[PDB]
Amino acid sequence: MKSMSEYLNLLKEAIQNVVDGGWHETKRTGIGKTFEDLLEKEEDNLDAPDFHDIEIKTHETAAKSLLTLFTKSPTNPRGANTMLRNRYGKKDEYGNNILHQTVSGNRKTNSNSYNYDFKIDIDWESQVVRLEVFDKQDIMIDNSVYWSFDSLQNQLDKKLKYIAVISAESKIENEKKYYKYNSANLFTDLTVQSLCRGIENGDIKVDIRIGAYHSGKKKGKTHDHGTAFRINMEKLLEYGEVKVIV
Ligand SMILES: [Cl-]
Ligand SMILES: [Cl-]
Repeated sequence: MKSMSEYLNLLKEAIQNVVDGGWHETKRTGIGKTFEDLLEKEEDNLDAPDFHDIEIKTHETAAKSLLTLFTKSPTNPRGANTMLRNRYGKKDEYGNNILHQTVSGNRKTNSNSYNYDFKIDIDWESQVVRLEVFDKQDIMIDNSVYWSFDSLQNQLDKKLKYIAVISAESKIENEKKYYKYNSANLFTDLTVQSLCRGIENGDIKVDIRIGAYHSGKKKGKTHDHGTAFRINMEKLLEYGEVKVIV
């Protein structure tokens, strides 16, 4: 009756074998990198495809880490990032407008470096995530800029990777160092609904970083690698689908 992802079956097996393998010798970041080494050895033992691009951190290191889930420019309007920088941004060294601001869904921003404040609001009925813009007199002057839920879903589908948050014991025996892994929390999915709840809760941030080229034929024009959707790595265990392997 039961079915599951073939790849996930192998990855879980590999992680289960590392955890159940007791003390592992290492030449030591040490806890995570040793885990990465052992996982690499499981590819051969399982004749599995590569378990590459899985980020490995301890709970301790995860708590200090900020993960970018993906980058993505607004769905609407066309040329939104150019409007935002020119209208609401500030002049840089070179006389070109830029907008660099972290925005959340629980509070408005309050930066003294810009003449506008920002908040994310989830328009659940229209299935869009809106950027609200306020002037310093608390007037909400614009909520036209948005990301569709489908666009965000597509980013998640294309860009999400597995992550394992782990812990271990260590010891020294006969001048040699060993780690023994307690467990692994394997993050496997994040839904658009959970993403949007996380923005509302103040746990997921939207990092707008819209620059301008200073020279060349593109001088003065928008330089933007995409608005980044970011979350503390421990915090991701609140929102994601997570398998505990012990
Ligand atoms: Cl070993
Ligand atoms: Cl066990």
